[PDB]
Amino acid sequence: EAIIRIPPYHYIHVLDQNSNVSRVEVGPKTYIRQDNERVLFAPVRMV
Amino acid sequence: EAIIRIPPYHYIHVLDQNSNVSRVEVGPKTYIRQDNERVLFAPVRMV
Repeated sequence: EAIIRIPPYHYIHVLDQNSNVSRVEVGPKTYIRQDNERVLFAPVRMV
Repeated sequence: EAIIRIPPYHYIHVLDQNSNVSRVEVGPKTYIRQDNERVLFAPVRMV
């Protein structure tokens, strides 16, 4: 799904394959993905 | 599709069914739709 969808103190790495500048998107928000913010992993808690 | 996708001098009516404030989204842009900007019609040219 083009919509990435984050719990509150969660964050995911977006693979900007225009630059592969993988950057943490500190949540939470309804971040929207073009294929320039490609998500890598899951909403796993990361205690 | 959640992504609405507009040619240059085109525009579509987004049905904000939180308010049904149908407003013209004068293009062009990769406008993204929550179900608060519900698209109504097609990318037909509208001469």
